[PDB]
Amino acid sequence: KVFGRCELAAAMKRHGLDNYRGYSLGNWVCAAKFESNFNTQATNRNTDGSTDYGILQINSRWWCNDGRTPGSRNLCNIPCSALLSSDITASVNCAKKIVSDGNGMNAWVAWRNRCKGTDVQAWIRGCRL
Ligand SMILES: [Au+]
Ligand SMILES: [Au+]
Ligand SMILES: [Au+]
Ligand code: NA
Repeated sequence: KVFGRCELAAAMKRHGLDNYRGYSLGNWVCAAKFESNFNTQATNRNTDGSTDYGILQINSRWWCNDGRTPGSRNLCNIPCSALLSSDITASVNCAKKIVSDGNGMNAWVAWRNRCKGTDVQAWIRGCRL
């Protein structure tokens, strides 16, 4: 599923991300944009052999089991395949654990480089929420 901007903002808002650990909805939507281009099916291999999965590009090194990332954790207790659903529940619920980690949204390289300290509110303007 490739979500529209306001469509993802609404779905993220429902699943409890709006100002979750202090990050406004616009951060999460900006994060999704630059991580996955709003595509629930997005996969990208990292240089270390791990893979990032789904709309928020959750990494196999720590958070999910994909059965080809040796010596890695599954801190969200899920198959990485669950993160590629058109239903974002699992991605959202695993992102909540990630962002609570104590590094906050800095764990998303695209958020830090492209969203952090920008006008993230632009990512929800004109959306009904
Ligand atoms: Au959720
Ligand atoms: Au994020
Ligand atoms: Au959803
Ligand atoms: Na893993």
